Amino acid sequence: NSVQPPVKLESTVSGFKTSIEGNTTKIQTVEGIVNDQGQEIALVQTELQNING
Amino acid sequence: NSVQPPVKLESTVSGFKTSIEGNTTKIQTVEGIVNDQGQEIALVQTELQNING
Repeated sequence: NSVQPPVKLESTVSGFKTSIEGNTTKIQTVEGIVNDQGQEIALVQTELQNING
Repeated sequence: NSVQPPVKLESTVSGFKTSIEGNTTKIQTVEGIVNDQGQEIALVQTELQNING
């Protein structure tokens, strides 16, 4: 087919990409919050080992 | 015509969608558990500070 159309995939591919990049940004926000919560848990376990200690 | 979707893509699009909505539900369950674990860590830090203090 000419160019890159006979194409009905822009809304589905931009939707999947916005939801995959949205899920990757939510995963980076959650990996951020889970590395922060992992540092906060490690500070809360270091505090809880200082508190338990 | 060019209206209803391409050659074959319901299993791949429902597969990607069930895996993207599944990843978004796992991310909403993990954002749920990480907002709950962030509330638990904030409760646990606030408790560790009501405690440290």
